[PDB]
Order: sequence, then structure tokens, then C-alpha cells
Amino acid sequence: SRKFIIANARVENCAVIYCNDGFCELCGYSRAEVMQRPCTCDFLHGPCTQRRAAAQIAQALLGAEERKVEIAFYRKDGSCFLCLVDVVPVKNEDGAVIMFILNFEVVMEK
Repeated sequence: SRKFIIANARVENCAVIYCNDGFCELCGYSRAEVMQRPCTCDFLHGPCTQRRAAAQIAQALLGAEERKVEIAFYRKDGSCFLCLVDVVPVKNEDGAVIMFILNFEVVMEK
């Protein structure tokens, strides 16, 4: 079903502090590999990955922007797939961004 990850906004690299079973199976990477890595998931980038699609995801994380970005991702098996990234910032009462919730979903296989 769902495939998501939680990032630590209070860090420079927005290190992934959690990734559910769904994400790992989707990208083909294990939880131990994903943990502590930049939530932008650069390890999923490849040939078709658009620089604009990536920059948009980066910007969202920077300005705590709620944004959906369609980006071409590559699994560990080299396979490529069209993924829709859902950058969901999570703020507190003070409006400070505590953590990030990124939701991935396959748009099309290619």
C-alpha cells in the first residue's frame, strides 16, 4: 500500500529517521541503507531524473513547502519508474518545522 519516509527537519541533510516497509520494497533498498540518508533520496536518481524535478523537491524541503513532484526514480535493480513525491512538512505550534513526511507513489512504469 503506502510507501513513506520521515525526515529530520532539524538537520542540514534532513537525514531519514524512518522508512516503512513499502518504501524499501519500492526502491529496492533496505531499511539499513536508507536510514540516515538525505531525504531527497539521491540514491534513487538516474539518467531520466530531471534536474528541475529534483530541485523542486529540494526547495520544498528548504522552505517547508507542501508540494507534490513527479520525478523519475531508479530502483536498486536499475529499473526505472515514474514516482510522485509528496513533501509534507510537519510544523509545531511555533510554526517550526519539526519533521518531514515524504510519500512516494508510482505514476507509471518505464
